Amino acid sequence: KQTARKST
Amino acid sequence: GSNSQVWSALQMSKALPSPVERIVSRDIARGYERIPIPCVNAVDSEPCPSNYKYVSQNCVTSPMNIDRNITHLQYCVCIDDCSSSNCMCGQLSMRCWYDKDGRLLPEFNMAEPPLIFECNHACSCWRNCRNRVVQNGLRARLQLYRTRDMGWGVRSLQDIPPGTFVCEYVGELISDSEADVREEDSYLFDLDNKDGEVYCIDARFYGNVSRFINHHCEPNLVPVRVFMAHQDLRFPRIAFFSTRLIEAGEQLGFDYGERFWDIKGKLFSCRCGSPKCRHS
Ligand SMILES: Nc1ncnc2c1ncn2[C@@H]1O[C@H](CSCC[C@H](N)C(=O)O)[C@@H](O)[C@H]1O
Ligand SMILES: [Zn+2]
Ligand SMILES: [Zn+2]
Ligand SMILES: [Zn+2]
Ligand SMILES: [Zn+2]
Repeated sequence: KQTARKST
Repeated sequence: GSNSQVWSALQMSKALPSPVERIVSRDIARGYERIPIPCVNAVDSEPCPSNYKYVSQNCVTSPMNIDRNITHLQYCVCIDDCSSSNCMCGQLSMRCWYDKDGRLLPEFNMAEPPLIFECNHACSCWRNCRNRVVQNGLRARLQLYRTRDMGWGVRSLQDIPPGTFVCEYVGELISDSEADVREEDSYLFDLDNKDGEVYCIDARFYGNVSRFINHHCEPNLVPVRVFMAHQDLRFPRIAFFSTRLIEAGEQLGFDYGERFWDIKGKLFSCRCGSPKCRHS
């Protein structure tokens, strides 16, 4: 993806 | 002032040898949580962070169309406290993972958590049943504080037993596409890791205390996907549970994951300090 994402 | 930067955040959303510890807010939540969340600074002259709007529950900007048809909710018909195998809601969860103290059972798989379905307002059971924990809100005594090396962080003021619900990751619910063009990406949380119609929580403009929880490679919190008032599987809510006893004073941390560090690691390294740090 283009942006950082926190995730489970 | 107390509101100047909050207002600015609201308007940007609309347009789109150390010091003695100082109390910089008695309560960042302004009375919206069951207990206050104070903010302190024992490091420098910075006031309590205020360039966001504190909200205790998720919000939307553009509409999300969450399925809230009450007749679509699965519910239970238990005549007890929902501690038995007869509880539909426990079955949807695989089992009810909560003990009588509201804590996750030792059997709970923290490396690969199941989806949790709590009881809801369609169930025949009572409001005090066993299968209701995250919906009871923040209970633990937490504090926002200035770290030495990592901006602001969150600590526990008391001992937190293993498997305790600590707080929810709250913010603005947005699409995957909207998330992909947000200028500030530091507060985004993906609700699901697959491709297709997936959603995010952006805590940048609207968020709660969880927006300040730093990353740790050996974390004392784990995020779990939970369903309460609705069961629209596109929109799980993110609940942090303790993975171990968290001692009074200890900073809270969770593993942000590879979809964070794949992007951010190119800019800066993890400074969690773990002997087993995976991102430095
Ligand atoms: N383990 C870690 N190592 C280095 N920086 C971290 C970190 N965990 C969190 N951060 C910093 O905090 C951001 C997430 S927001 C977390 C709260 C932040 N400390 C604040 O003051 O607002 C990250 O993008 C990074 O800038
Ligand atoms: Zn039940
Ligand atoms: Zn139920
Ligand atoms: Zn119940
Ligand atoms: Zn680390």
